[PDB]
Amino acid sequence: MVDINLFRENNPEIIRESQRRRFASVEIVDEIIKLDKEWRQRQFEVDSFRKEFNKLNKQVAQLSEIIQQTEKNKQDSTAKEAEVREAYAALKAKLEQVGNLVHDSVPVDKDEANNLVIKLWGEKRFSTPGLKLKNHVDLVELLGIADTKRGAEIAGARGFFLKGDGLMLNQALINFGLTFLKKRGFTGLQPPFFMRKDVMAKCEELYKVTGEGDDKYLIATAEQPLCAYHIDEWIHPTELPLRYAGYSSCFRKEAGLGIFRVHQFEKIEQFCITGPNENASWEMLDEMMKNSEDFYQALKLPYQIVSIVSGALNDAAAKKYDLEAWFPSSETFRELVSCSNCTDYQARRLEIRYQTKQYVHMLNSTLTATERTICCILENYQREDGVDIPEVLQPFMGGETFLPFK
Amino acid sequence: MVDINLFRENNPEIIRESQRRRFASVEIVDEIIKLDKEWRQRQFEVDSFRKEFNKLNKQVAQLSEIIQQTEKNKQDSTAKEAEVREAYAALKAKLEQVGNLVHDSVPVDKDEANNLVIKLWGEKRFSTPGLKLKNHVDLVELLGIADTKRGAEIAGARGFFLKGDGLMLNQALINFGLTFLKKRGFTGLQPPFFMRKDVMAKCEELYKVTGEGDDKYLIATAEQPLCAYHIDEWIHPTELPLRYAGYSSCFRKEAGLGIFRVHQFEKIEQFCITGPNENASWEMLDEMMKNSEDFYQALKLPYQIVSIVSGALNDAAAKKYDLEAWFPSSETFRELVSCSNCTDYQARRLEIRYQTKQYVHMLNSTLTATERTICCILENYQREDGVDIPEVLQPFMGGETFLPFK
Repeated sequence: MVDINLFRENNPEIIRESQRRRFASVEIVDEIIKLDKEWRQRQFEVDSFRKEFNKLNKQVAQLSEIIQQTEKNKQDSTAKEAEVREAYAALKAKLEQVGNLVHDSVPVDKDEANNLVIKLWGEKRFSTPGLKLKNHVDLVELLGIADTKRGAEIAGARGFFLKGDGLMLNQALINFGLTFLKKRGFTGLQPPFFMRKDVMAKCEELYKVTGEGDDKYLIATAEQPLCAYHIDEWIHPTELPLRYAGYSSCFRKEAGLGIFRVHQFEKIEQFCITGPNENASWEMLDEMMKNSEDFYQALKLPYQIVSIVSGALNDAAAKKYDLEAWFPSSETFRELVSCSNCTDYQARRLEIRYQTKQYVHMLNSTLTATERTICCILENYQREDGVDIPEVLQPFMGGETFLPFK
Repeated sequence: MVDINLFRENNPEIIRESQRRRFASVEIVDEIIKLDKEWRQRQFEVDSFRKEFNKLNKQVAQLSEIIQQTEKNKQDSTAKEAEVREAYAALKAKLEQVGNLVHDSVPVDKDEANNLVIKLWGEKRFSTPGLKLKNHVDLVELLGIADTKRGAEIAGARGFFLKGDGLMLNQALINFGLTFLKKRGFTGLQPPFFMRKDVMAKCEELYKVTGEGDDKYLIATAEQPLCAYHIDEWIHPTELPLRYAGYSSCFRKEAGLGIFRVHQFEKIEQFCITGPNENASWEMLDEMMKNSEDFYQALKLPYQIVSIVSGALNDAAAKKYDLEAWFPSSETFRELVSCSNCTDYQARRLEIRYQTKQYVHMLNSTLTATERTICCILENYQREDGVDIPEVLQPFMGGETFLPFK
């Protein structure tokens, strides 16, 4: 949630302007201003009873009916705390729905057709006139590195096995990503692949897991457990910035026969926590964006950075970039990376603390969804008779250079 | 299931002797002999109606009431097929419960106290008189390579993160195991980490996953999906033997604060399919057992091979060995590997085929449950000030030799 102080004392015109930019409710800001003021007034009058009480208890100099005022007082107050219960619950219901303050540099439009292209990199391959550069779907079958039929019979729709060199490629990319980030100051973390309902609730298009205790949800992304990692804690300025390289399998109900659009996949994730103060998070977002650029440059996959339009931003994100990579057979760019500064949105929900009441800023950024990355590698590196192996990944398959059809 | 022909024509004394050895029902063999004979007699009399029918249809030389015999006949027969339905269903209910034929060499006892130690390897460390060699539980905390507290708050009981060098160690072992088996003739396969209810049913102390379609179960082991991989198929003699190196995350409800006894862990699995004929599966079990011995020898972890007592064998397994490794702080051996020849038990259930009605033999054998292996490594390689890295694994962390407390 955003800071409720942003609605007190154009203090709230900044929340409104942000709501306009999201193409979302602007009247809710007024709903929140009433509900904050009533929550505030009920808290004040509970303070007033604790003040009338002590100023009644220290009225005993009389040396009868004041003790009756004290009887009533303590019954009048004990009711108003459950009105503070009811006011705050109403406030949080609405406050929750407000998106994070959209940063000034974000292109203000409603549809991702108008995402601002900010950077191109790499020379692209195009299908010559005779016959198509093959698509990742045909490449996978030709190379024999997934079993999509069998995985579908075993796991239902969109299920697959990795087989032979698909599994070495997948591990190749994971290990290259993990050492890549380790070099650049990151500490690895593999989370549990499921979370307690009540913890996922603060970080139902996730799979549900029953049960040893609590019903649990399968994580859609390592972002979710690393988010919760550090819940309720303080973090000392001296600890920050924190850089974690998240690694997990991921599970998505919405996978809208190949290996790009699937229910289960592996992901390496950058996740960083900074202090809130001197554009540290904004500096960190550029650092995370450079780390991702370098990795696809290292893989020699062409791409474009787009900045995401304000009406397409999720609630947590003040600002977001995608790196969409070139896919030769369709001659289209496709998302391989998203990179968001969520500032204190999640940190205020999770009580991740930093005279002044401060919170940490949190960011996240895909390095690689490995199955997708592989689809992109396959298309880009294909030949008449098979697919070359990206040179950075050759050591991590010590040291094959080529996977052959058929 | 076992071959039903084993109960027809001491043909069934071999099933009985096997039932005795399992310390399991010997009267069920007689239950199955009645139920097989009645299933057989109902199938025969449906053949008899199809034989009385055609010998009635080819009685038309008359040139009235024979066509009435044909009316009745075809109503008498169509009832007896649903008696073949009811006889076979009764037969399968009981047949299912019979364990696989226990091989003659299996030690016939009821309790694993009496598992036959068949081989020792490696020189063992023992705690000297002053103070304990530390246990994997303390080592993990001291080295900072798991977060068991936090994982527990996020994922419930026994949840953990891998952190820093725990994650490199885990990936180190996975990649060493995968290249290890690749060298020895194996093709990798990473399965989906969940299976359709109805497919798991032929391969409820598994977690349940709801839902995109079918309710699914999380796999306890890569053995389960690789089992189903090849369901209903034929396999040509020329394809065999097949050697798959299974890799998956594993999920167990029964995890009876450290990383040994957990709900989620990674496993590398050998899984082999042979033809049934010339002691190929038995030769394969020794090959799989050598592959596992060499891997712990390569890791220089001391161990013992036990052969598992007949009353402790699971239903599928005709014979089973464990490699239990030395754990220095408790001065006890603990299971890191199980290695079973299941012959045609699962193959007959799954219709995995090979004049004569034959089935393939299937085997499986842990190479490494990586979290356990790590616990064993930590205890064995510990020093005053940290833990050494097994030399085989040093390249796969290119090339640190030591992880320090604290």
